[PDB]
Amino acid sequence: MIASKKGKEMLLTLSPIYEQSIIMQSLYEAIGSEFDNLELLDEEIELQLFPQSATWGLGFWENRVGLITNLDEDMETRRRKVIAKLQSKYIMTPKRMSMILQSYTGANIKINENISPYTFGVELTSTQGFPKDLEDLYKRVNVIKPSHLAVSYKLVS
Amino acid sequence: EIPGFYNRFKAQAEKAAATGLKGRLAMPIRANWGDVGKVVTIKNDLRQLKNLFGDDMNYSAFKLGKLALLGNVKELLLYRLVDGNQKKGTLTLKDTTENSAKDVIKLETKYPTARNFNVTIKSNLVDSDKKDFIFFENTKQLFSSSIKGTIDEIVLEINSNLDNEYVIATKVADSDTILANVVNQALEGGNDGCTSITNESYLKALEEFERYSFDSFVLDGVADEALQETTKAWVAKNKELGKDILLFLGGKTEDNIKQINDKSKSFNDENIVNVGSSAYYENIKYTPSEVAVYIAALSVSKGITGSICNAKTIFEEVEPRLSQSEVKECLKSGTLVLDFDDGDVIIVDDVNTFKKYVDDKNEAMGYISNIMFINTINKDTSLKRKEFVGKIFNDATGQTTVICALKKYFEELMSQGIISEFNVDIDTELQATAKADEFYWKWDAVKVDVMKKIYGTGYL
Amino acid sequence: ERELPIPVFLTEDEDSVHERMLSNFQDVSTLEGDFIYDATRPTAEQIAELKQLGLQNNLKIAFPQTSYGTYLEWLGECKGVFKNQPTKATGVITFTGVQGTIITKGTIVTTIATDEKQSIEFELLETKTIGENETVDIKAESRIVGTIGNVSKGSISVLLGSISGVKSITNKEDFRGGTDEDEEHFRERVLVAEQEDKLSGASSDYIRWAKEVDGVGYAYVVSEWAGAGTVKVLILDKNRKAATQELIDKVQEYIYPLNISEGENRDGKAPIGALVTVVTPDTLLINVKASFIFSNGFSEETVLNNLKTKIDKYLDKIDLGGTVSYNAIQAIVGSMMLTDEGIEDFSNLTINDVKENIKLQDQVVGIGEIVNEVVG
Amino acid sequence: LDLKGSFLFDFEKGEFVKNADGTLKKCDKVQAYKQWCQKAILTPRYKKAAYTNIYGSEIKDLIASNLSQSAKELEITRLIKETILVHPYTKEVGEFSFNWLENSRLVEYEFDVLTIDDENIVIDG
Repeated sequence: MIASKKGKEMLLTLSPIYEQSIIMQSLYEAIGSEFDNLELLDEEIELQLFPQSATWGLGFWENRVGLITNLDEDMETRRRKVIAKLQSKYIMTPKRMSMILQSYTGANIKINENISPYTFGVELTSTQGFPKDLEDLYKRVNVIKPSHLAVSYKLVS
Repeated sequence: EIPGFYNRFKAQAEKAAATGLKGRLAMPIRANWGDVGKVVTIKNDLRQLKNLFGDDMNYSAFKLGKLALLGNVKELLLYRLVDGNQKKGTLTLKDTTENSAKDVIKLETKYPTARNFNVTIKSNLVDSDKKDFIFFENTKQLFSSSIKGTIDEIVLEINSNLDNEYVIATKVADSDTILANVVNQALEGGNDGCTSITNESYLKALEEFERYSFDSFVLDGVADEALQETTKAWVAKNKELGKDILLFLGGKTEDNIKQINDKSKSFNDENIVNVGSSAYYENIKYTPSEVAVYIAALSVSKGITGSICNAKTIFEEVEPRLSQSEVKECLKSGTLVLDFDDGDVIIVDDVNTFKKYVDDKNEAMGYISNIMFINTINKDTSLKRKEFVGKIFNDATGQTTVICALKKYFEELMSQGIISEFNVDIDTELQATAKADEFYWKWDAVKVDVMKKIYGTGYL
Repeated sequence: ERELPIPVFLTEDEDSVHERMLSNFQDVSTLEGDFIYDATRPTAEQIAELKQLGLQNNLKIAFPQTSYGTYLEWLGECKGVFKNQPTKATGVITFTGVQGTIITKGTIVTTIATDEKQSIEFELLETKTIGENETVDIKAESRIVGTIGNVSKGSISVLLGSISGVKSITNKEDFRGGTDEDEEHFRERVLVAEQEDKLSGASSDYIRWAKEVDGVGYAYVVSEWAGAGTVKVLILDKNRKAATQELIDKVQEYIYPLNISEGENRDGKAPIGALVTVVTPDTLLINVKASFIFSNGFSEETVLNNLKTKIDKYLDKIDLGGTVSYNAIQAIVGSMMLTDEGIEDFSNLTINDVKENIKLQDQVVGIGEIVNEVVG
Repeated sequence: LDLKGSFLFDFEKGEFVKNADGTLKKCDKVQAYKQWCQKAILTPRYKKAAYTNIYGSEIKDLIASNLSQSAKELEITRLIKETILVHPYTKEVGEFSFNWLENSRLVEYEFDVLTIDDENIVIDG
């Protein structure tokens, strides 16, 4: 008997003589397997059209936004980098900057709006902690901040 | 079956075309297959003949039966003539687990024969606890089935499935394990009994045919003079018993026109017919005796209304081809001759062997249709007789009732257009001395003949 | 098959012939059914029938463009072309039965004949005994040539006779030895064999013959590489790579068969006395050695594989006897540095421990092994 | 016209008949036509989505209908005739016969006539 769902549907779409026909049953089992694979591929393609669920299309998204494509890196890290790169095209208001940095790091952030004349503070909060290396966050902050402003940081668990 | 719509397809040849046919014929056939020593009736179905007597053209059974069926006979009364030494194909199959290989099952053909029926048993690939029981006729598969290993179920299954019209199983002994695997084991020991048929054996077929009733009888494609004389005497004896049997014969293959005419003149009974020309069909030559089967079949199928004066026969070629002088000589001699006319083999003039006398109204007796007409009337009259002999009071009222029945039967004949005039009345001469057990009457009728020749005269 | 033009005479009408016959009569009536018509019309009809059938058939079989059967075979024999003959299907049949049973050569076993299908006859090529083991295998061949036969695995099940003790006869695997030639294909073969010249087996002729075989991209010839009129055939595949052994054997058989038996002679393109051998150049492997230093978080294996792919792509451009540019390979390595594709730094860049452009000689070049030195 | 053949399908077994070589048993034009006729008769109309409205019959739907015996005979004749006649090879279908053997369980016959069954006039000027 046919195992594929689409194979069974396609067989039933034909005349009813093929109840006992092993030959046609196997043929439409193969065809239904092909169509099941195509449907799964279509769903996967639907995933690739976005940066959040890019999956192996995250390489395409990184090539689009100019980020360095590196497969060995974590997929979530690549997603965060792509989102932060995409969101950098508008005014650096505290809301936009805070959400950009939060998307890049993945940890909660509150921009302090530091009291000093030309500095802005950034405070991080992660329930799971942080690694010992977070230099690329500072690199992106320096690249993204207004030129005339300085920056200070603190991190919280 | 479940309620619903079901459908099948069949060839137009397989239509029940047997409806509307006429006439009865008899034959002592040599057969490789079927019942031995008994008469059997076929309703003009080629498949029925194939099942009952096989499809071996070498044997006279299928050959002459096919020719008879092509003649459109309503019913064919076939008798399997046999030489003796009769045997059925048989085989014994044995058990595996017993180291002595105990015999547990005996198989046998349904009827005596000599065909190469074989059996092949192999281990069932799906399950070793079962096995496949395939039965063969020569290299051709004929039936397959898988059965439980117990002996009784094996025998029952072999005797159960639809396609076992050829072989029947029988248990010799019981056992727990399946039969041994074997391939194409012939059912040896059988015999069709067709080898070297004796001259005397035809008499058994004749005596068995006596109890039955039929319009005509034809020999099994054999031109032995002794058999022809014996059948002549037998038909004469049956005529004395009130059974009017029409005989058809054909001269030997090597007989020339002179020998055929001499044979036809030697016996000139109106109930005998001689075929004077061989024929060909399906690229196979047919001797005059073999052609007599088809001639008898056509004559019987035509019945009363029709005739074979110029019937276009199924045959394709004839030998010898006769000139008009030779045709006249043969027809004057009482010989029935097929003639080739523009790609069609056509019988000429419907004659029988009775041509010596023709000393006025006996002229009409020389043609087969008239004799069939007379014999059919005699048979119907005898059938009406046997309902009343010693069973109705022999008074004036009963005699009048019998006369009315006969007159109404002849009126039914009138409705067919067979007869132009008829009269049936009391036989006053014989009625002066008749008694209870029998009554006497007289009749005469004018049969309408089939148009045979045309004479034209163009006044210019 | 080309349509045959026919002369007007051979396609004359019967009525035209009869009219030509009757033109000379002017005193006697020539009406249909008249005695003159009786004498003349069958002659005209027979003339038309013969002229339309027999002569046109003769014209058809005259030329190879329209001939057929034995006629086309003879016209092929005119220019020495034979149509491929059929072969009997061959294989092995398994037998099982009593050990004492003996099976002889020439035994006939067939398939299962049915109403739909007839039995295919096969014959055993060997004599064997079941004495050692209950199962034996016997080689067999079909008694009928052609693609008929070549049956499936378990098709063979019927024995025409009956052999004592045999329990089961089953073919184990499908037969493959059967083969039929098409008339039109043979006609095309006859019409293809019409080359006028360039048949001497010079360097150009051998190059053309090598190119005719599919899969051969480029071909080169060495005259008397081993003396005695020997010929080498150096061949490159379609992608300039070393030709495979199967392709080498194909070209060898095409130009110079080596499997000729005692009762056979070479049918290859090589003329008599020209000894020919097919060769392929050696594939140099360029192993790269350098003290690679990779970027932050980059996988060394992935970066080195990408560099391997790039260098292989470059090396594919190089042909037989080309020059491997070491200075170009330096920039192939450094392109990833320019694009920041993982490689942070490198040093001691060498190709097989060489720092100069290597010249190929009777060699093609392919990618070797990319090795990081990791110098202490 | 240039009709073509097909492969046999033993409706008794519901499987394609295949030679010993493993290839399906090819059949002639008329054999494929008969196979198609049986399949079309067995195929209900409007219900198997792989086909157009032309293909199939409606014999099964007629069983639940309330029409009388003779009305059902006429409906069967119409349905079989319409279903068969779509094929170009068909010339005429008719000579329908019916036999209500049991009280309400029927057996019916029909004849199909091919384009090759036509009779041709013999004449030329």
